[PDB]
Amino acid sequence: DQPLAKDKVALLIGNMNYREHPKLKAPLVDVYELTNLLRQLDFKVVSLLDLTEYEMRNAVDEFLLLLDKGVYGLLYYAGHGYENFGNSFMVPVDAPNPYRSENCLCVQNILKLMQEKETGLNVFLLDMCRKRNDYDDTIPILDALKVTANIVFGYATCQGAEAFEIQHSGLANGIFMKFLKDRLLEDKKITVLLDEVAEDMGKCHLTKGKQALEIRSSLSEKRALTDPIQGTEY
Amino acid sequence: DQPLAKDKVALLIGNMNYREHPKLKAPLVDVYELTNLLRQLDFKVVSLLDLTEYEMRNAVDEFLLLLDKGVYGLLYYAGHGYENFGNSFMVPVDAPNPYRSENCLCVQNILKLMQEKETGLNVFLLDMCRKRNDYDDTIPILDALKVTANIVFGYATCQGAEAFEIQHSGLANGIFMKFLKDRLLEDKKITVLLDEVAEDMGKCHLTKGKQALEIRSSLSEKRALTDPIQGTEY
Amino acid sequence: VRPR
Amino acid sequence: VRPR
Repeated sequence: DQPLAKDKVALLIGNMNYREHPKLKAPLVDVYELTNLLRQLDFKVVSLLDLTEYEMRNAVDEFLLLLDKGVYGLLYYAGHGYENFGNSFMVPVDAPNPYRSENCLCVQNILKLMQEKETGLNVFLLDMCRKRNDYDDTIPILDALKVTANIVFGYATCQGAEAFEIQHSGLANGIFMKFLKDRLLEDKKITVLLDEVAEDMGKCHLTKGKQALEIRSSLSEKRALTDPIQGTEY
Repeated sequence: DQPLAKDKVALLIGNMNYREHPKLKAPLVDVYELTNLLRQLDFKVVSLLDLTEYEMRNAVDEFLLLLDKGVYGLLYYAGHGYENFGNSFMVPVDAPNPYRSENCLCVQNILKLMQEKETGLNVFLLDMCRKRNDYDDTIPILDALKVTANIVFGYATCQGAEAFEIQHSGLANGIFMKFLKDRLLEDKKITVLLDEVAEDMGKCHLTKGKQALEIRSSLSEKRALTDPIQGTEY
Repeated sequence: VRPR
Repeated sequence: VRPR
């Protein structure tokens, strides 16, 4: 009756040095912090910065190869992003200006690939803006996903809105990680943990009325990032 | 420090006797049950069955008029629905076959109207299928919503999937209400309460692999359907 | 089950 | 703030 993970695997990407878009600063520190925390929780973590489209697709293929039945998979992305028709896209550092969906990675496609590996848990922490891309002509018509009841999204912000870091950030985390880092070690279902983070963020004066954590979850079982890995000693 | 509601208002719609689509049975009992529960929680509840498009638009206008600053607004809909490009649509009993978005009510438009009233809480419990409507040609391009950090969706099922009731249902609730009715009176933040319902539903053998509760929430404050109404005695 |  |  303690839920267990077959393994715990994470991919973390922070994109900052954009060639054709405004540069960001905080993804480095955000990625560094979440790497440390997830290693404390016994994840195998790949953590990568300033990825071109090609490097992003390679990194997710490598991450996919580490997933299997019952494995807890987590993806964290800090950098530019957008959202068209409910699909979220991550923008690589070599994106042209303007750019379309074909220059970017679609998070929903990654989730489909993860479900094909029969993971026990799928977590996406998307620390990026979610406004429309006007130049993106195209339409999804993606296939419906299976009902696996094990999917949690923690979006740094709401659809059509922006996610933030502190101007000339230096050492400061972006807003999402500022609050996430103080709760991530808790031994609570990831859904509930993210809900507490949503509440903490709501006390932040800088972002009132412009950024709010959105949780989207179909996770039915009481799964947590602290769950022990099967066959080790807890 | 106890969160309070200015008032608590709900609209409940159950559609069953479709003229051109398969008829449903359970919305009646689902609506009856949630009406009773929400009245116990001091909501003013309007509860309506078998509404045509015209009656649906009127019912939501009346509901909108009852909303004001700080009011907790809740919408529950049981009946046929669909989802195109992340927008959810409720289908009236007089929908033609085929039908498009113009024959239906868009839930996101209702939420926009509610935010304009500055409600303190917006809850949508959508007990309906969420598959694409192939005949619906049109595109949203709706305006981004304000970041009010007070929005909770409890969808009976996941995007691209179906929500269910028991065949030849008789007295049985549909699957969503079967589980919701046993938790709704709890004095817990609505997000957390829905998460428990998601877990209960995951034990239901009939729906494994085909229906799972989806919660989508940006509610930061710890608001609950049990919160006392301001200026009454608690 | 009957879908909605 | 700086947006992402």
